[PDB]
Amino acid sequence: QVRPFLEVHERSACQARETLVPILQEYPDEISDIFRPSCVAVLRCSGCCTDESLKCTPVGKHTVDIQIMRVNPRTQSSKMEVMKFTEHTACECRPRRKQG
Amino acid sequence: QVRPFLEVHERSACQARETLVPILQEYPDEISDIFRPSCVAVLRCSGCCTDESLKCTPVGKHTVDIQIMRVNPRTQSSKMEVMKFTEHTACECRPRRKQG
Repeated sequence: QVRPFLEVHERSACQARETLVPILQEYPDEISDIFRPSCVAVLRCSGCCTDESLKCTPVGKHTVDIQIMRVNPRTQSSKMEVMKFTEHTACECRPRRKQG
Repeated sequence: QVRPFLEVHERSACQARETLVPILQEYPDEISDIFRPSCVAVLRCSGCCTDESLKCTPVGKHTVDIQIMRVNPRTQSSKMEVMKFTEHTACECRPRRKQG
């Protein structure tokens, strides 16, 4: 079956969808420890804007608390903790202004 | 509500999930025309492997046919066509052998 154009276009459009977020990406300062999992799946804005120069960007967001395991790299001891991650609730195709 | 560890781990695990695939990525030779949408959403393997050195890779796949609009960049004339895309059906955390 050929997937209809409207359906194809609808799914690739800029919107919030499940996205993998490395803990190190959300928290650049967490450079020493081991985390399990090393990334989390939360909703983030993504899609190919009709105007190819625009970026799918969040215009709405909230925070979600996730249980993560922190592992001490030297002793290998594990400990559970709650870690906050930004989740996108609304998205729009926006221009990326030229900085500088 | 804090999302439980098991649920967190389950979603970030290597598995097939909705992924944006630019038409130019699937077809590197399609360098001249304009496509609407410019990318499609199909299932692809992604996730953070428990062993951080391993890559989430497909071990099963099939092809899906999608309706895409091809636009002539000089005349701006549109035409619908069916375009094939690889979709991943099974995934595994596999080693990335050092080439060379």
